[PDB]
Amino acid sequence: IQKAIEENNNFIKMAKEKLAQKMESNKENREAHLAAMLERLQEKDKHAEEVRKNKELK
Amino acid sequence: MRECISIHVGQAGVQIGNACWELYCLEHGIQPDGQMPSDKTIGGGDDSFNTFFSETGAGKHVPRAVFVDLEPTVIDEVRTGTYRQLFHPEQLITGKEDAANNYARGHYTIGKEIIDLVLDRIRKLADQCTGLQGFLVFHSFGGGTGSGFTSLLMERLSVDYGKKSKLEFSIYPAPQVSTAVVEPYNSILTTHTTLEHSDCAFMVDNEAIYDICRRNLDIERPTYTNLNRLISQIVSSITASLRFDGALNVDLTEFQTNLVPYPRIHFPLATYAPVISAEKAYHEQLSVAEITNACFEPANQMVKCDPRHGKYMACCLLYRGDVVPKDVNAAIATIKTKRIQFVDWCPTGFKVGINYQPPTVVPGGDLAKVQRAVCMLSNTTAIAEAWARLDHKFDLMYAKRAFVHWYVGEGMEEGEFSEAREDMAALEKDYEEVGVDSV
Amino acid sequence: MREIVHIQAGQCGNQIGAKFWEVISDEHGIDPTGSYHGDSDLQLERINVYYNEATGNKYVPRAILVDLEPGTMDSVRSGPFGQIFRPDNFVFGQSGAGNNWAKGHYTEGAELVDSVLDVVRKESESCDCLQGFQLTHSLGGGTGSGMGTLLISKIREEYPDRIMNTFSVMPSPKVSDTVVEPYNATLSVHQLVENTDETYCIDNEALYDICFRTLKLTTPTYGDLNHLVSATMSGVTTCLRFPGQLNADLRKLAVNMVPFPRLHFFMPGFAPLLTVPELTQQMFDSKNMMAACDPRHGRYLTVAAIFRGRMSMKEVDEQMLNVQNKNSSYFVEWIPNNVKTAVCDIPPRGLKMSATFIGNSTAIQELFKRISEQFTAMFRRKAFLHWYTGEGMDEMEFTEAESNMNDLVSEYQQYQDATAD
Ligand SMILES: Nc1nc2c(ncn2[C@@H]2O[C@H](COP(=O)(O)OP(=O)(O)OP(=O)(O)O)[C@@H](O)[C@H]2O)c(=O)[nH]1
Ligand SMILES: Nc1nc2c(ncn2[C@@H]2O[C@H](COP(=O)(O)OP(=O)(O)O)[C@@H](O)[C@H]2O)c(=O)[nH]1
Ligand SMILES: [Ca+2]
Ligand SMILES: [Mg+2]
Ligand SMILES: [Mg+2]
Repeated sequence: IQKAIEENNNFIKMAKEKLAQKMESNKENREAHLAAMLERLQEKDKHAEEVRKNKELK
Repeated sequence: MRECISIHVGQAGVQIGNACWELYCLEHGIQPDGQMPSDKTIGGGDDSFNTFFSETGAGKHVPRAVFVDLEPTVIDEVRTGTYRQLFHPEQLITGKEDAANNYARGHYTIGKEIIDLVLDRIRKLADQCTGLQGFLVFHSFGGGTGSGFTSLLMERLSVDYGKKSKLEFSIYPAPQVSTAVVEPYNSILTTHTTLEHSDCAFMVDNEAIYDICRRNLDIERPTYTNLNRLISQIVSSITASLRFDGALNVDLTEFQTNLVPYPRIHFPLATYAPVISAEKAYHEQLSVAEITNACFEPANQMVKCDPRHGKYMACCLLYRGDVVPKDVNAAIATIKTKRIQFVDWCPTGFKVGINYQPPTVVPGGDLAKVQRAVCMLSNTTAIAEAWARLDHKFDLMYAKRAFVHWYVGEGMEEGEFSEAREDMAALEKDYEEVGVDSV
Repeated sequence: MREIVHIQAGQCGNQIGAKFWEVISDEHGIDPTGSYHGDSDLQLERINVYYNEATGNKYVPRAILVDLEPGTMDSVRSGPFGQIFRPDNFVFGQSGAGNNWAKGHYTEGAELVDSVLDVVRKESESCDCLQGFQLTHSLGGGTGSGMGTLLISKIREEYPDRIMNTFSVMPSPKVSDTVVEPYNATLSVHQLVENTDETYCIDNEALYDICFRTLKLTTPTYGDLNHLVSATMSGVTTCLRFPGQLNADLRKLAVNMVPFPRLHFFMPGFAPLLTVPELTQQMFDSKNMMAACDPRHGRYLTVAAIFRGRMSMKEVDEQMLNVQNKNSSYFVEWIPNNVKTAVCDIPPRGLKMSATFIGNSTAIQELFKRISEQFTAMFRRKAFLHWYTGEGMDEMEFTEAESNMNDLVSEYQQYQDATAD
């Protein structure tokens, strides 16, 4: 009966840890995906500032 | 004691839940306002129908059910429909933005925002139970909530309730009513994630139910309402041992012992008879022998596959209505000769149960009200054909990485696709190993 | 609950945008004063997708009218349904774009872009659950092509997790307004490839050939072309506006239609221009496509079919299976079940039954090859480049746009020649 208790608790523990691992890994990946999207849009804004500056120098 | 909590996830799960709970009320004489005049013990009791219904002091019989969807459209119809007074508002949980047929959105992006509320509401039902037996989770494979949120919920139920039993009713995708190209992806992902958290799963192939409505009920273009009323009859047959009592009644968990020889081999094939229109049932009573012989006709199966090309590891017959063992034994003896190959490590007997409560039909439906019905639950290697068809469609799209960006964009990795597919590959190999003769 | 914010920019965008609101207001039973005088509850069940509810049970379109000149927008306010738009949602300039993409994207349009974003946020902040945005514009002009692709980029910064849909009108020499149109189209495609989730290609060359050859119009006007656009836009948005379960919102449509993020340019189709077999056959014919591409010159990645009117769903199911079996060569094998069919009971105005076709076909490269050929025929001689370098651009940005659109065609060809085994 001690082995049955230990096996059930290990199942609960492994499941709780795998899920927290997945939810944390997923949170970082989605945030990294969104941070790369904004950085590309912000580099397009810097290129727009250089275009308007290049015209000012003409 | 022995209470059962039902959890209906996503559109398919919810709409099938509507069909099942309506059917249950008809079977137990419960009115749309929850009142049950035949129930004399007010406020509670230990009757067989209390495994599925709790009682309030005002005489209302409340389903032990939770309806969860990530959008409100489908559950709003429950909140305003015929049985709106049957459910307490806290049992109907909705979000605002669905999972867009994306497993990752149901398991992570959208589903993580409501999972704590759902588990809290499930806890409220469990606290009302004096001896909770387990959960019944109803969901589709193909939808983003049905697949993703169900996997997240099953994982969390294992944590919050240990090894307490969890049974699934899973809608396998069919192109005739499918709404998303990526349904093979969602199917493989949720099956891999739930496999170690589920004790027993009853797959319902929408194409098998579609063909049955077209062939046996003469419905030209079946709707979800056509499919769900048929699905609820099978669900009713499976749960009838929990909700009714009888001398010849065999508890579902006693069938489950025979149906699951190994933890991963837990997908019974269900077959139901008779499915017959009123026009054809008039002056044509189907005997115990006729409905039993229809259980071995592959066209009556809930999953398209050929058991004739597989091996049996278990065969359970669940009769309801006017059925006595003498007729059953006679009908079985006929079938054992005219039809059934077992694996060499399993006894060849048929496990029989009989609930004398006669079948019920929903008013305005297409099923005839018959005097006797039967659901066969068999464990056959042939059900692995349904995994093969689904795994083939997965491979076609994934070899080109088609649509995988919708999943990576929500935080998933390609490694989860390959890890899930390899689990299915091992599952197919497991179904082959159990069929090989011993040495 | 699931709201779409509509934006129309430039001359073409405001023109087809006004025609779009006139058609769907009629289908939803909305008069030019914003009141509901319909007869079916199916018209108001999903009315909040395109309409806000105001005081007096009024329905105000969730639309934002943008242009760098007041000429086109003044006629919208005076035309039919001109009083139904919110007066504050009119954002117009004075200088204009002069059919110059650089002017709409970098100089003139960037001075106005902030005042448009103020209206976008005001409409988005009151949304119960914003789906995303849809833009109507032309790619051959200046305001719709330049400031349109600019607005797309700026909105995607504040709403990166929302769907960006565009109804983009491709330029054609048969309806040519200027000569620098291949420059504006290539520069706009360069942006639409990166910052949109789904783009309907409304090709002017296809619209002209339909009016001339099929509709028998020797001198097609812009009003004749826009009648095809309104019927097409009404079709592709049917599943968004009426109760249903297939492609009922912008994201489920994208998930069904876009197997790879860059290949998100759809070929629209309409029929008729009458039985279910004939309606299905004409819907897959090249002469009914709103893009100048022969689908039998490529392969279908995904397809959305929409049938409208009272008909046999059993017959529609059989005819859609029939056309896929008899034409299986034109559907990629590595995407099973890539054709989805929706049925709506409410037909368009003046038809017993109609069909709308949304296709992601690799034959769309014929459209991008034509614009790339008109682009390289001018860029190799540096023609008209002073219109753009004068605003601050350089030849590098032109080459990058050319290379990106040529990569789009290569990618469409890659999946056309891909096999299952
Ligand atoms: N048998 C049956 N199948 C259904 C029903 N509703 C949807 N389906 C099937 O379920 C799959 C789609 O999943 P849904 O349940 O609609 O999706 P969902 O769980 O709500 O997830 P999202 O809407 O993407 O957030 C398709 O295979 C449909 O054919 C139903 O009422 N009965
Ligand atoms: N179908 C259609 N095309 C148009 C319409 N108006 C302009 N166009 C096309 O749009 C291009 C010119 O863009 P335009 O809208 O005038 O530039 P903008 O005002 O700066 O956005 C040309 O290639 C025309 O063919 C219209 O009402 N209908
Ligand atoms: Ca009681
Ligand atoms: Mg849903
Ligand atoms: Mg113009």
